[PDB]
Amino acid sequence: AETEPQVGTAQGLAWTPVGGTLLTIEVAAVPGSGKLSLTGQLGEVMKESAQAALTYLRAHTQDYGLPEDFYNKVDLHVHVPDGATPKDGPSAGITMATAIASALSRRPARMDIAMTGEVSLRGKVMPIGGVKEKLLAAHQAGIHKIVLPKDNEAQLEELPKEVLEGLEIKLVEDVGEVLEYLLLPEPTMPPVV
Amino acid sequence: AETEPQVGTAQGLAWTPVGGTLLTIEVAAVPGSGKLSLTGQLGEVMKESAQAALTYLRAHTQDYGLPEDFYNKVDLHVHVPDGATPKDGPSAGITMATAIASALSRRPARMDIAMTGEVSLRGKVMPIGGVKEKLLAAHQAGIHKI
Amino acid sequence: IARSMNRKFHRISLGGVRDEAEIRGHRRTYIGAMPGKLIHAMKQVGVINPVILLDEIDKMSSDWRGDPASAMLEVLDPEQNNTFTDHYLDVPYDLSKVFFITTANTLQTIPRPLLDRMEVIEIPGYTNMEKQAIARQYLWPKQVRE
Amino acid sequence: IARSMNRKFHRISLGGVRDEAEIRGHRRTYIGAMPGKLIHAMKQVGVINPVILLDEIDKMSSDWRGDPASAML
Amino acid sequence: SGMEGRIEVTDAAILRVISEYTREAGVRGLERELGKIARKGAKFWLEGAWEGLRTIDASDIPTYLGIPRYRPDK
Repeated sequence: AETEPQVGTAQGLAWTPVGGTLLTIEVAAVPGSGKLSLTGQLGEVMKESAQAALTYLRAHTQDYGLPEDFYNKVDLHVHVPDGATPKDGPSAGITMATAIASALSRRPARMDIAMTGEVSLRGKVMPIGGVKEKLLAAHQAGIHKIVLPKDNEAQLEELPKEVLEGLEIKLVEDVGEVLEYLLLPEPTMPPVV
Repeated sequence: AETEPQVGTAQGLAWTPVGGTLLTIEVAAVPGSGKLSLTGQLGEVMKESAQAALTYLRAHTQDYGLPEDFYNKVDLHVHVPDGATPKDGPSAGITMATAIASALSRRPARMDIAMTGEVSLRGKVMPIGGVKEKLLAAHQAGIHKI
Repeated sequence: IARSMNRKFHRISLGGVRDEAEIRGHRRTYIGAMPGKLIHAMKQVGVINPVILLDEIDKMSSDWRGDPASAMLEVLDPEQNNTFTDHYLDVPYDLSKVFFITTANTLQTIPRPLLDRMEVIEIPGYTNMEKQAIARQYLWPKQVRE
Repeated sequence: IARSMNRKFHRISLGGVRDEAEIRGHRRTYIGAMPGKLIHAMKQVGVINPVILLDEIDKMSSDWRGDPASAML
Repeated sequence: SGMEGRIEVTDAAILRVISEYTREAGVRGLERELGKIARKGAKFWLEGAWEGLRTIDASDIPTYLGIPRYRPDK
C-alpha cells in the first residue's frame, strides 16, 4: 500500500477466486472537449459504473468545488493498472467517484483507506459481495481503514476475530460522506482550464 | 541495431516462444485536428498502452518542451514495423512514450539503448515478464545499454 | 470424524466417472469381471460401519452412457440403498450404517436432485498467520521425516 | 395427488438435459448404449400406472450440441 | 430434527424471520431458516439441558440467525 496522498487516484479492493487483491484506480483530467476513455481491459458493468459516478458528479458541481463546465472543456481518462488482467463488476463505484472528484477538484486523496461499494445515480451506496476476502487482502497489506456500505454490516461475522481487531470500519449510505472523509480540504495543483 | 539518433523512433524488445526479437516503434506528428492512428496490426493492450502514454504526455506538457496545444492541432500516427506480423502485450509503454515525446518535441532519441517496461498514468514504470529472452536478444544484436 | 466415532476410514473419488457402468458393475455373461466402485470399496474394509468419502461430485458428466447422478441418488438416499443392488452381485445389499461424507469445490455443477439431499458447509480458505501455524505444526515435521 | 389416487410417485429432473439421447435412448449398435430416462423411471416403479412429475421443463436448452425438446413431442 | 417439543417460536418471531431474513415469493428460505433454528436448538439441548418448552420470541431471533440481512422497508 502507498503512504502518500496522491491527487487523482484512490485505493480499492477486488475479489478473485484465489483471494482478494488490490485495485488502484487512476484518473487524469486534461484539457480537451469532453470525452471519457476507459482503459485497463474493463468489463461493461464497470464502464457503466464509471458513467454513473461521472453523471452524479455533473449534477453537484457547486457542492464539491468542481469547475463549472467540465462536460465540454475537460477530457477524462480512467485507467486501471495493470493492462493485461481483465476486470469487472459493479463493486468499484465509490473508488471511481473518489478518483474523479480528486482529479477534477485538484485536491489529493488519502491512500491509506481502502473502500468498496456500488454507487447509484442519486448518490446512494448499495451493498456488494465477496466482502471477507477483500477485508483479508486489505489487512494483509497493511491497510487499517475500511469504507463499507451500511447494508454489509451483517457480513462482518464471517471474519476471524483477530482480523477485525485491527481494522476500523466506517459504514456509509451517501457518497458525500465518502468525499468528505477521503479528500484533503485544500487544493495543491492549479486548475485544469 | 541502428547507429544514429532518429527523430520519433525508439528501440524496443519483444518476446516470442522461440526467442526474443527487436521492436522498432515509429511515430509521426503531422498537422491535423487531433486523432490517433495505430497501425502494425497491434493488439488491444498495445493500443491501450499507447493512449495511456499519450495521456501522461498531455498532462505534463511544461516539463518536456512539448507544444501547449497538440491535442487539437496535431495528428499522430504510431506504426510498428513490420506488417503481416501480429504484436501484443503491455511491455512497450516506455518505448511508445519515448517515441511520441521525441516526435512532438523534435528532439532525437538515442538508438543504441534498448528499453522495455510498462507505463501508467501517474508515470510509474511497472515490471514485465520475459527479461532473460529479451536481454539475450539485445546482446547478440550489438546493444550494450538497457 | 472417523477417529472420534471409533470407525474405520476409506476414500472413493468421483471426478473421473463419465458413465453409469462404473458405479454398478457387469454380470457374469462377459468373460471378465469388474463389479461397481462401492462394494469394491467395501471389500477393502472389514465391517459395514465405516465412513466413505465421496470426492468431487461437482466434476462429472455423461455422454450417451447414462447419468451417474441417478446412481448417486440411489446410493445416498437412506431408503433406496437398503435394496441397493449390483449387476455383478445380483442381490440387494445392506447400506444402512455406513456414514457417507461428500466433498466438492463448486456449487453450480452439482446435479439438481443431489442438491436437495445435502446441507452445505463452506470452508473459507486461509490467512497468512494460520497458514504459518499449519506449516509449523503439521507440514514441516512430516516433510522432515520422509 | 399420488397419495389421494393411491399410486406411486417418481420424479424425473430435467434442465440438465441438452440433447435427445436421454429422453429417447440410443441405438444398441453402439457399445454400452442405454435407453432413455423414462425407461429408467418406469423400471424403478413396478407398475404401468405411476405418476411422473417432469420438473423444470422450461430449462431445456437447444444449442449446437443437440435438441432435446424434439423428442418431447 | 429429533426434538419432540422442547422449543417453541412465537408469531412475532415468525413475522420477524419472514420480513428480515427471506426475500422470495415462496416458502423455501423460510423453511431453511426454521431448520437452522431447530438444529441449533438440538445442539443446545446436548451442550446444555433444560426442561419444559424453550420459548423463542422475536428478540431472541438474532441469537439464532445473526444480524438481519434484509429489511422490510422498500
